[PDB]
Amino acid sequence: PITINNFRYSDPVNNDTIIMMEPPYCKGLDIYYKAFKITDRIWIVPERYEFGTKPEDFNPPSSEYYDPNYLRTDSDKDRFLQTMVKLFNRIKNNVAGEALLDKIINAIPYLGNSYSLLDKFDTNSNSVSFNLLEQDPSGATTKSAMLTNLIIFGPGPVLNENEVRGIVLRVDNKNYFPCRDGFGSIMQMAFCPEYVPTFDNSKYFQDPALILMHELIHVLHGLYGMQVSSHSAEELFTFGGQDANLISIDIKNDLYEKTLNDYKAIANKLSQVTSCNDPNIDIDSYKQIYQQKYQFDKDSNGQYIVNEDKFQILYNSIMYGFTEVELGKKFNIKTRLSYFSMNHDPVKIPNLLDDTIYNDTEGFNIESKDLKSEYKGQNMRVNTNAFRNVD
Repeated sequence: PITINNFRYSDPVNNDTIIMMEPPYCKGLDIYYKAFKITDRIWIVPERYEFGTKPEDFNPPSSEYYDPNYLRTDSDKDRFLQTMVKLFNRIKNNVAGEALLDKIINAIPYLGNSYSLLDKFDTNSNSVSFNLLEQDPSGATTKSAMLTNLIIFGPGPVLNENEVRGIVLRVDNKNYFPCRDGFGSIMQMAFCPEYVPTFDNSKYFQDPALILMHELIHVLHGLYGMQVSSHSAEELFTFGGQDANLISIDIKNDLYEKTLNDYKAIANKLSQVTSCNDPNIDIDSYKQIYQQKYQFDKDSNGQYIVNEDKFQILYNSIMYGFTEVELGKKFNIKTRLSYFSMNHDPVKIPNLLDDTIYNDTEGFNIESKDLKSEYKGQNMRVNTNAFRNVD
């Protein structure tokens, strides 16, 4: 069973669920931020997403809403953390959302990539590992390495604009994404639970759990090494609905053939693996995990091969099994019709933390307040205390 853990931002590091983490884009730069393991293979780092930014990138210049002082204090950070804990509980408490989390957790990044040694599992790129400080039983503070799937940061410059990105590796003077190429990588999220969009199609604000789950679906594409590159299509598959129907059959077919091919390449790679650089990794245990993850068969030789039909089911469940439209349905959260709607001013949700405004089994749509029906708890003309406008 999946547990979402509990912690207070000020609790002490413990080498387990609270650590000082060197984020992957800080590899070897020895900058550490306090991080929290919400659940296996998922960390929350309550900080602003700052990789590749100037500190002046963080003010309004001269839809997009800024505030450079959001998430800078212990109090800010603790509020953000408790909020994320609630949003993960809200996701997990519906069986649809917990299947999402289970798939994300299980979809571990392959221990290597297109430019990794073919016969070795490689736990040593920043695309699969972060460093931490660990506190020895002897009193010494040492530095180690950990495998993970997802790290969730607070937002970058623009508060109400969440992004998901796989780790970029620099290889032969090129940008390379193991999350586009079958292997997957650590995925990183810049996420802001307080600032959600609005829409009509009679005006509604979005439930932040469903913006979270939309982002987790991008994270799932990426763990499966299926992030859709330059098309965007990634955003249409993720939204689902009739929008998915706009990616032509011609493009669905290149994407499908392309992924089929990477998986074949990975099937071949998995067959050669005879050792790992990291003593702590059980070679045969990881081979089974990856057989299971990629849904490979074994041939008579002992080789791994792609069984076409099992690939088609897997692909189908990755691209079509989880969308915003369907998750909204299953959770009773109201959704836009189509990705393409003028983005009305977002709004602030100042208190997700209070069960009278938002709980973890029903969201804003609390039935004891008779706000379940017709999604009244998301209606801007009905549930007037839940939001605030922004300046």
